[PDB]
Amino acid sequence: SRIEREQHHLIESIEKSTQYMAKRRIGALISVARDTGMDDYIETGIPLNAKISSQLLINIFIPNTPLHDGAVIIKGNEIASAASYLPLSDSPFLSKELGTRHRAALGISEVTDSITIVVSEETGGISLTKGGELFRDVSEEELHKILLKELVT
Ligand code: NA
Repeated sequence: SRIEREQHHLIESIEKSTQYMAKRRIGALISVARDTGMDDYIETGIPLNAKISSQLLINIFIPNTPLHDGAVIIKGNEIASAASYLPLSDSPFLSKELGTRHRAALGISEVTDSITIVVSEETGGISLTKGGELFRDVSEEELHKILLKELVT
């Protein structure tokens, strides 16, 4: 039950935090590492190695705070780092309305098998990137279905 409880708790933490930040137009960028190691990007951020919670994710992305300027990276059972760097995609197909967070989430999805969640600070929509593809402005049910299928083993 250990592995499943942690993965479900991760999904619930992402859902609750993203809902909180989308309601307040708080920009967020959360990348969940999988098979492809993301240690190179983890080292670019502030190390946390913290237990996963929605409360911590919310506190990290509060605007104009030391931990918010960058991406959160989740590795296994922990929030590995915050304010981490993610590479900007070169793709000209990404819409110009989308900001730097979507391009960074797209960029990391092109070079890793990670699942990255984006909360737009301009629109409040939640977006997903995976394998160089973008799911823009997903609903609560769509986000729940995608996270369950991808993050639960
Ligand atoms: Na486009």
